[PDB]
Amino acid sequence: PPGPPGLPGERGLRGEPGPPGPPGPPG
Amino acid sequence: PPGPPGLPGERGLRGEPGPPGPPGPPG
Amino acid sequence: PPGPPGLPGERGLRGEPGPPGPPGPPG
Repeated sequence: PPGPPGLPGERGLRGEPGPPGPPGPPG
Repeated sequence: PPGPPGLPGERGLRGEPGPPGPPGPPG
Repeated sequence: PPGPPGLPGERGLRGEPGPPGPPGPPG
């Protein structure tokens, strides 16, 4: 009989941090 | 003789979203 | 006998970039 399938792969790496936030309120 | 070699595993889950970015620049 | 186990699955895709950071300090 055929062999069993391999186990599912490991979960991917976490994504990169997001970009900088928008500028604060004008002076 | 032993049967056909098993299928490769399923691709892993997508990684988690990245962390929120750093605080934005001063106004 | 049963076939040998398939190879482990490929690691999942890297996660998406994180959201934008918090708004910056007031000017």
